[PDB]
Amino acid sequence: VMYYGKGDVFAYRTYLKPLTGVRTIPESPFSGRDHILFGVNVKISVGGTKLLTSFTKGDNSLVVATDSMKNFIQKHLASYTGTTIEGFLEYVATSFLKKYSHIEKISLIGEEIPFETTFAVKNGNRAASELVFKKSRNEYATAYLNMVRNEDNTLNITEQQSGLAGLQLIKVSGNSFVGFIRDEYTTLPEDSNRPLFVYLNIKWKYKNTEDSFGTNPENYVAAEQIRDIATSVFHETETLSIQHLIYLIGRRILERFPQLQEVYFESQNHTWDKIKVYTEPRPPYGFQCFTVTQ
Amino acid sequence: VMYYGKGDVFAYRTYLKPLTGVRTIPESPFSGRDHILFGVNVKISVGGTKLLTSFTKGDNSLVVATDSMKNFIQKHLASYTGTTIEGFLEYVATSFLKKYSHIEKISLIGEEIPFETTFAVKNGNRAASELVFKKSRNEYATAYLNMVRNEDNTLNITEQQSGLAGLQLIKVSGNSFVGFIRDEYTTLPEDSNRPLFVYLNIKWKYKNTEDSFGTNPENYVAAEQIRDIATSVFHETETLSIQHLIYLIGRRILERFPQLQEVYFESQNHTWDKIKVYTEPRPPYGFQCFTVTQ
Amino acid sequence: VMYYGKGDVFAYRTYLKPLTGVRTIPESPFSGRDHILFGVNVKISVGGTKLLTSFTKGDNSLVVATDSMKNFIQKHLASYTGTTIEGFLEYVATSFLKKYSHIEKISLIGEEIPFETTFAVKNGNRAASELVFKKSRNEYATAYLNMVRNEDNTLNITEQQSGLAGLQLIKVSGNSFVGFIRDEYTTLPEDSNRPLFVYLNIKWKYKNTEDSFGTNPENYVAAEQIRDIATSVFHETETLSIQHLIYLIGRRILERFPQLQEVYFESQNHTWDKIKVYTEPRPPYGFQCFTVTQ
Amino acid sequence: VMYYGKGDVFAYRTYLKPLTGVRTIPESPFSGRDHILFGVNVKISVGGTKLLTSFTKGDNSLVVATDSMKNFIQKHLASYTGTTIEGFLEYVATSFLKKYSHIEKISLIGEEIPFETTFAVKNGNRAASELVFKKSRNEYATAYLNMVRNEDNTLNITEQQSGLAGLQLIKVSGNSFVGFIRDEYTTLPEDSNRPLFVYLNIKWKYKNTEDSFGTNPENYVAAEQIRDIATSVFHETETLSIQHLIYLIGRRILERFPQLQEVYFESQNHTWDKIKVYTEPRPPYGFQCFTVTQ
Ligand SMILES: O=c1[nH]c(=O)c2nn[nH]c2[nH]1
Ligand SMILES: O=c1[nH]c(=O)c2nn[nH]c2[nH]1
Ligand SMILES: O=c1[nH]c(=O)c2nn[nH]c2[nH]1
Ligand SMILES: O=c1[nH]c(=O)c2nn[nH]c2[nH]1
Ligand SMILES: [Cl-]
Ligand SMILES: [Cl-]
Ligand SMILES: [Cl-]
Ligand SMILES: [Cl-]
Repeated sequence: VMYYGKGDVFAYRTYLKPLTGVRTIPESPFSGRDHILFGVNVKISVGGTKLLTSFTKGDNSLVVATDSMKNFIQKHLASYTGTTIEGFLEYVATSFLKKYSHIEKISLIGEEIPFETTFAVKNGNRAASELVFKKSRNEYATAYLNMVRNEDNTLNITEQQSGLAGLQLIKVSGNSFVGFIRDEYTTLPEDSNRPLFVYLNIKWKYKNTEDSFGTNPENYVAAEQIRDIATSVFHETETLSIQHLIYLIGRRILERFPQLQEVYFESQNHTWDKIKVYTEPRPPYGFQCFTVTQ
Repeated sequence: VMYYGKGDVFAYRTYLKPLTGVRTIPESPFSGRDHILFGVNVKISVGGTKLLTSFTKGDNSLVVATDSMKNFIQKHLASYTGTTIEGFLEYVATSFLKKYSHIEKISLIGEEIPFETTFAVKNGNRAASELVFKKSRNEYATAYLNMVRNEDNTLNITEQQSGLAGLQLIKVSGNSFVGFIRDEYTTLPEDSNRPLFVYLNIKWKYKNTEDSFGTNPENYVAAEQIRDIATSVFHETETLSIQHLIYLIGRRILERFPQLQEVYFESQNHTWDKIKVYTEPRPPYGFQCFTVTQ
Repeated sequence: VMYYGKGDVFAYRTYLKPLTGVRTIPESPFSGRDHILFGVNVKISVGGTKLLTSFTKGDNSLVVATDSMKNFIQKHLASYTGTTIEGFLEYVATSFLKKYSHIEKISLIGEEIPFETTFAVKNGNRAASELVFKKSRNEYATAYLNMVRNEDNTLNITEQQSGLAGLQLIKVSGNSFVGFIRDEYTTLPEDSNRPLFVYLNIKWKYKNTEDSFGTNPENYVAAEQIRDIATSVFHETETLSIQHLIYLIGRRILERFPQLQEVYFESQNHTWDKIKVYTEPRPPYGFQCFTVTQ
Repeated sequence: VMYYGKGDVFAYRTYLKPLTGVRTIPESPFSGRDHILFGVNVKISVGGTKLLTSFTKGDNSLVVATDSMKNFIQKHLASYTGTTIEGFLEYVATSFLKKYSHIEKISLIGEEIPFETTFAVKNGNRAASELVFKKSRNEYATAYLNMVRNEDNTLNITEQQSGLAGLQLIKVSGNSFVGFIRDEYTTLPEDSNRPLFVYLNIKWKYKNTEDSFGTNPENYVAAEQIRDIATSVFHETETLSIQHLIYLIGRRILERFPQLQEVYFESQNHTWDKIKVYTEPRPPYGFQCFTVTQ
């Protein structure tokens, strides 16, 4: 391995081009993003065989300073004319490889920094503020992009993934976990009605990478919509396990978005202990990792 | 000082008596709490001169185990018939001092563990779920109560305070900070239009402690309403400083809620640096502490 | 309440004047600090009736910018000729009140950012490096100072306190907790031999505040010595409770340091659950608070 | 992907068999581990085609409860007769695959929970305590193991890696970063003498995975020794970049330990800003990733 880069490149932009013209689904009222306030946390990694001597000899001649990568990202958020974090990453990646010919590969991660609307009274009525926003520490959208320079100096995207991270959902009833193996290592009682509490990280990949950019917004899959599918399916389902639940969420996602190739889940179990009153469990947490494919 | 107790006593209760019959204000649509899911994090501290030898001699005869305090709190959440965290603390405090005659003082802190509603499609339409909730890591209500046993075994509340913690608000324009002292220690440029980003912790005290319990809900002051006042005032105000803003929020709170005696602010400045694009500042943060009284 | 200021003012200084000539005690090898690297996290709070209109009118005329306070602290670390965090706080406080006549009160907290020595080899001989240090996230020294301007314009230290924070000690055997109250709320079994795990925060006050500055190092009480006293007493004692333990630690501190007036403890219980193998408990933690006086 | 398991399985064992007979090197005083206290944080992931219906049909028949996996790990720590985290992972993995024939693959991560020795005095003499230990939140050893069941029912380790995580080192002088690319995105000044502050995560792989277990202790590579090599090389080197430094650390490690096949570095740059006094930078951090092979 041989890479270097910059992490935690925060950048906040006001009045990005709004996202509109999206295609709706029954589970979600989502109809676009105002983009009055747009924040992203970017990580950039770069590689290339010409970087070897920066390690083996301490030769910095071909080293783009990581501070300069930070400047690069922040400047490009100012000039970005698109509507999605996915499109922003492509803009940065393409621009970076065009600028720095000795770099052979670039990886980017972008995490939304979410803000929520607030309300204010003005001119006699209470309404959504166009000025004041609440920083949210709950779920957030993510995007990943990897781009390579080929021998002929053409650029190719080699991997793209979008996601939703930090979703924490508890369903107070209508969940069971029974029928599991009962042997000499088992002390967990069967439970026909538990308040299942899951952490969900959901990632999806498009059949066609272009659909991720938002340039034809009707083909874009919004994290907001994925969130609403997850909550609806959780509500609808008499769950038999977390495994059972996330398969069903995945199937619904792929049904609602035929342009997707696959969905990947990372879930954690944080269900409370019963002492109706419950309390926090000991630290160990179950987890599940599962891919659903078209 | 001589106290001991238990912290991080999480307790989650389903179907607490709903809070309704509240008195509305223009800034807030708040009309009550469903209490399908009610979570609280309690810290309990107890004192009394009869605890001395548990320190000086290692004599545990009069020691209520802190583990037993945790059991006490969780059991009382199960039996609580009221509608507010403030009332829960009074219930716990009175009960504890009645049980344990050698304890002279008890302090309680209760922090709301907030959950947000989610949507689900059932029977043809999308509607708020009565089963699935989203755990929120954003702002949360707080309550504080101290109670003492007098010589005649009567119990008195000696301090009560309610609050709202973890409110993080950014206003993208309509904020200035100019005219401050410019001397040999000053490098901060004057700024006629900054995206002021404040953390707010707001605490209020009632003229009549009975009003905090929710037994006559029309006299209760809800953290939700306080939150909505803060966002409204922030929006309305061409801020001149954080100091200026929190005084105005305080004045409005006291105007809307004549039954309050005072409001106390702890604010922090987390305003982004301009590189329109902004980024995270260095770690040092400004803060302000201010009390507004009727 | 009416204060404002700056928190998380990190400042790192190289080659501070070394602390030397400290009176040693049996429990500790500590004799001083080389101060090749000296890190502090400072919080400054200031008050004064002349600050009122900065809140009530948005008048910034007598506002020292919190950014400027940060500059003030960092510039004074560069000029500081003393040898302790306690002395540094006094230097900053006195200087600030001398500079800004409209300020009546200043409160300072200083937390050590600790660094540990590392090994390097020269001529086949391994010894402590004078260049490379390890940043520690374990225990750290603290200092507190409050200074006020009197009506006759004299300056007075109204409160001073030193401390040790973040000490986490586990004793694998030789600890009991038995004989506590057993009633309807008690589920905790008696334990004649538990691996007591305590978090300790220890704070001391001097009879004479001048002794805290270290200008006469024979009278200075180092956090390192307090640490070594705590571990020695823990080792020596068949503990009967945390309450029992911290009283004995306090007595030993006051015996070793007659120049101290009091020692104040804040302890927490994080003892593992037994399944010899143990595991982490549920989140609730016991705590104790106790002052021992000379 | 199709896996599930348990994370944050903390387990603390007293009086594990001591690690003895480790070959000492000039950079380090390390000669073994007393293992009076032995703490590990384990993550277990398992897979197999037969787990499919637990996802697709909600069939729990072949589900080992994640709670049971926790029980399995903790019971095996109790019976483990070896001397290393690496060996413990092998013990758990082999045991688990022997028990559960429907499981085709198991991945294990083990992270040391480190404790440090403390001092105690008896009859006027200070020595290391055999009873009281200090929990450390600084650097810690890691181990990774992946094991699979083949078609002929033999078991095979497919991946093994050891490591040192959480090392934070600052060298106060003797570091430069100059000669990097200066173009339209470069604002970083060259620095001929910076107080380079690096976070290091170092991982190594053995030529023979058997050497990782410690059964032949002369071939075991201790994380403590890797730490002391890293600090020695940092001290000795006039660093030209972090890239330059980690290459040299890697080369020294492979020189000292011919039984190793590779060393992999993940570093981060956290160097302070100069205001001699320095302060914390803005959040963005540089990072470097490099593999040195034998
Ligand atoms: O949904 C669940 N899946 C599991 O694998 C499991 N194991 N314990 N509890 C569990 N719950
Ligand atoms: O609102 C503000 N108040 C202050 O006191 C201050 N100081 N620097 N910036 C500031 N902003
Ligand atoms: O040392 C202890 N003190 C206490 O007060 C306590 N309560 N539960 N366990 C305890 N241990
Ligand atoms: O050691 C460094 N490597 C880098 O790549 C770099 N970029 N900015 N500063 C840096 N320092
Ligand atoms: Cl689970
Ligand atoms: Cl400020
Ligand atoms: Cl306790
Ligand atoms: Cl860097």
